[PDB]
Amino acid sequence: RFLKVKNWETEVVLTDTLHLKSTLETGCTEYICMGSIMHPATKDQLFPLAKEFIDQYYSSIKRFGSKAHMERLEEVNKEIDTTSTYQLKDTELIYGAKHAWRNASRCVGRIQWSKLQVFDARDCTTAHGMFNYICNHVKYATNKGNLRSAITIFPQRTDGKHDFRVWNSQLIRYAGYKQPDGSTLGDPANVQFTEICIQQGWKPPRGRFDVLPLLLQANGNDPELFQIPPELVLEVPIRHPKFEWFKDLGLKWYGLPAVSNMLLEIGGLEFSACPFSGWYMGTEIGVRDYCDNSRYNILEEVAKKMNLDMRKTSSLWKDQALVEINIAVLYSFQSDKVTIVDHHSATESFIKHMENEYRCRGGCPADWVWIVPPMSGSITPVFHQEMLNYRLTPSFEYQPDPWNTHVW
Amino acid sequence: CPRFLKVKNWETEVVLTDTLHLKSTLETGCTEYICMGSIMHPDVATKDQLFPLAKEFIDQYYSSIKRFGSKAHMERLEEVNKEIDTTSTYQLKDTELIYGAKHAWRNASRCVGRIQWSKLQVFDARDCTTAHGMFNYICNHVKYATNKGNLRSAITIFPQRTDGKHDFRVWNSQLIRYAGYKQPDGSTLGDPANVQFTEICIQQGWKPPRGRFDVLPLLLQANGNDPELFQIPPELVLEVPIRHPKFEWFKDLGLKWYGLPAVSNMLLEIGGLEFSACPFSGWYMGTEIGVRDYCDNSRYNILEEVAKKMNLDMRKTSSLWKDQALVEINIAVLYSFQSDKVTIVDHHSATESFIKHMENEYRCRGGCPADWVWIVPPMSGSITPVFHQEMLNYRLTPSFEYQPDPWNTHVWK
Ligand code: HEM
Ligand code: HEM
Ligand SMILES: COc1ccncc1CCCNCc1ccc2ccc(N)nc2c1
Ligand SMILES: COc1ccncc1CCCNCc1ccc2ccc(N)nc2c1
Ligand SMILES: C[C@H](O)[C@H](O)[C@H]1CNc2nc(N)[nH]c(=O)c2N1
Ligand SMILES: C[C@H](O)[C@H](O)[C@H]1CNc2nc(N)[nH]c(=O)c2N1
Ligand SMILES: [Zn+2]
Repeated sequence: RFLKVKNWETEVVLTDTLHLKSTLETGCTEYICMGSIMHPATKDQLFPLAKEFIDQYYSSIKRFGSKAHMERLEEVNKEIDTTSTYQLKDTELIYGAKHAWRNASRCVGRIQWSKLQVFDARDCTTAHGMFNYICNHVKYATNKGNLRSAITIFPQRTDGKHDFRVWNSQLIRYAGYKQPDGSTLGDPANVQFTEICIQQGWKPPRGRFDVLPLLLQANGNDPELFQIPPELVLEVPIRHPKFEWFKDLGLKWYGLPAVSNMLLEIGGLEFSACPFSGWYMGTEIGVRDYCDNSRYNILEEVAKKMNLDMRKTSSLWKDQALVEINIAVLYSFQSDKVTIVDHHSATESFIKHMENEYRCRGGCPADWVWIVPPMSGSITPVFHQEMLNYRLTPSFEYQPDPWNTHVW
Repeated sequence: CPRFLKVKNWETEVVLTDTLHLKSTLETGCTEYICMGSIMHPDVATKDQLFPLAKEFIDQYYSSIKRFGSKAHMERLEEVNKEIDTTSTYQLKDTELIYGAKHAWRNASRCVGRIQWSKLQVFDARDCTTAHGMFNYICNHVKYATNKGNLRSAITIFPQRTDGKHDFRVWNSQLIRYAGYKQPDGSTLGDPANVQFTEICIQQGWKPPRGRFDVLPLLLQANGNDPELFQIPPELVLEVPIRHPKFEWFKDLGLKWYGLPAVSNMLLEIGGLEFSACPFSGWYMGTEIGVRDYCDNSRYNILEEVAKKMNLDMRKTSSLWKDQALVEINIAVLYSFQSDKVTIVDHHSATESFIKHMENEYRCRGGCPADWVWIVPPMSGSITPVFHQEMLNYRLTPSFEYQPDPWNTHVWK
């Protein structure tokens, strides 16, 4: 059936047909919704998946059923026979990567989906090679502050025993350290990964914002450590435009968000190493990175410097401090001419994107739980936008952390 | 379905196990291939439909009072079954009605206030026959629930549906709301959410003061008859003028709100019986007023005005002038209620209490259905514990349900 979604503020109603294409499960059933749950080959499985993908690719370039299309299916089928897998054409690799992003229901940044620089790293064979490809990625994507969306794609999975993996969750992240008094220095999210780097020979500076080394695994071998050249790591000192004391908090962050632990699936093929990057929405840093209790957890300090009454929750001291921190982050990046988008601008763009997708594509899968910003929700247009969530392929998928699988 | 579903809290790493979802009775809207978790909404029962619905409820009632399989249980079952046979409906005992109403609340996945579910004053209005009588029952409800500012949660239950041509209905969406008036020039005076209903009231004979905060009259339908208008005694309507503890100018905005949120357009379903008029009330979470009522663009929409008074830079969105004024407004709301000693809860306290509630429900009940999209407050989401809490949503009965607006279905006499 055609499904409709209403915006309760504008009363705009869109009609979804695209969902009829999905075949992957969402996790919900007729009786239980799991919308807030974080996460709910063989030759024989391989061909239909390949065919599906080739089909939509030749459909997208308006040459469905053409001679190129027929030969490609023929070529692919044959290749799956003789090798138990197949290799994507470059055009297919790029199409697939862009579409994985386009289909990412949790991403509010998808208006940019077709502007993705795709780096083909499928000829890589070693961790040193991965490091080279990653440096080039970081240098290209950072672009002196004028950030550019990019993805680097390493060889696909074969037997599962020879995976390429970036062990880092992002290319650039800060270390976190367990202190004898039980507190945590730096980013608590990374304490485990940090310990692993230390154990593998990394010499930690033991500061609050130590850029972690890269830990890179090629062809199933043990991972190897590398230091990203610092001149490639763009960082922003956080200051406030009114509170001159804010710089005294000693806060900073990195300009390039570059998620490195996801799995890219295209036409049945699995790319276990596909670091991709765009640019930040301010709340990612200002709200989550800085203010989550399990992260840098800075609210109380900021509230102190702001001299707020912190004896009662109903003074909303937390909320006030939250806004000021997010003002600072936006201001700091903007002042340093580093690309960043505020949650108001981003959500507007997403709404416009949704309309585009409904018009040109018949829908847009979207995860309201993720799309709505972690502050000021209902004063952003997405809060009021009904969304339908469903899984389309190619896609980005989660995968286990490599240190729970790897044998040394 | 799997017997054990786990939910995780990503902040505390606490894992809970749900078994109560097995008792799910109705559809979510979701399927295995699509999730409708952000969709707002995703003639009478025959005898054979009614039988299993009633037994399900009666069993559940007698199980709750630890008399399952007892002589009184079996007898009650037999009496109900016989009553359905001879009349094609049945009447709930007072005990069952009370248990049912409390459980409809306990089961309301969208409600963050459910720690309170067992403290609910139930008013049995099933003897009501006229709209004047409905007015009497509603006044008594308002006065009891208001309690001079020390608010008490309550529900008043009017007669259940029979053939569908004799429904009792409160046409108001809440017992106390402010009128909205569309102007010839396209502007709106008062609350834009209430323009349609206000128009209906005026058509029915109501004379509008045409102010910004005019309490609407009650429009009350008994036994399927045309609805009738009544004015709530103003002394029964407790209100709070909004002021700010720092900004002396905030009072000059002339904002106020009423103390008692009392939703009156929902349907209560118990054991397959339908109570189409069942107004209930609790107390406010500050954000309901300060974020939604005041700052929704399609509501009072005051952000710009507050921002101007705050001398904020409003040329760029990235100044976060909106976020800044939004906090100040919510501070003002909480401060004004606490100052006038009218019960209210901030989103921090409410969400923390709900997490404790949910954990206790998981331990004593085997689950707690929760709608994350609704449970997470409309501001400062991630700095509340509910944002980090995985939830399972499903529909248990007894329950509160939406129903169509009465002016769309009413057969005018
Ligand atoms: C270009 C600017 C972009 C912006 C502003 C943006 C914004 C966001 C934000 C705020 C999230 C929520 C993540 C979180 O809260 O932790 C997200 C999720 C996501 N984004 Fe985007 N994004 C951008 C580009 C990209 C690109 C280039 C890709 C891949 C090619 C991508 C793929 C994804 C995926 C797969 C998720 C879901 C993450 C998960 O499930 O953990 N995004 N995006
Ligand atoms: C006692 C204090 C209470 C608090 C603080 C509270 C809080 C809330 C809030 C903030 C919402 C979201 C509503 C919205 O954003 O529009 C809600 C929804 C809801 N509440 Fe509660 N509530 C309380 C009492 C009650 C009572 C007494 C009942 C019924 C007996 C109830 C049943 C419901 C239902 C059925 C919804 C869903 C609303 C809808 O879908 O339109 N609540 N509650
Ligand atoms: C409940 O949430 C979690 C639980 C466990 N692990 C991780 C998570 C959140 C996962 C974080 N995903 C983080 C991400 C991914 C892609 C992005 C693309 C662009 C951008 N600016 N930011 C992104 C940020
Ligand atoms: C998408 O949202 C809508 C769209 C159309 N109509 C109505 C709505 C929202 C429905 C309003 N629900 C409003 C409500 C219900 C029960 C409550 C109980 C206690 C309390 N403090 N507040 C409540 C507030
Ligand atoms: C439990 C819940 O699903 C979890 O906290 C989600 C909620 N929504 C989110 N939304 C975004 N953008 N990022 C997140 O990490 C999360 N976390
Ligand atoms: C489209 C979306 O489902 C809709 O705006 C919902 C979102 N969550 C909500 N949550 C609460 N508490 N109240 C609401 O009215 C809504 N509206
Ligand atoms: Zn769902």
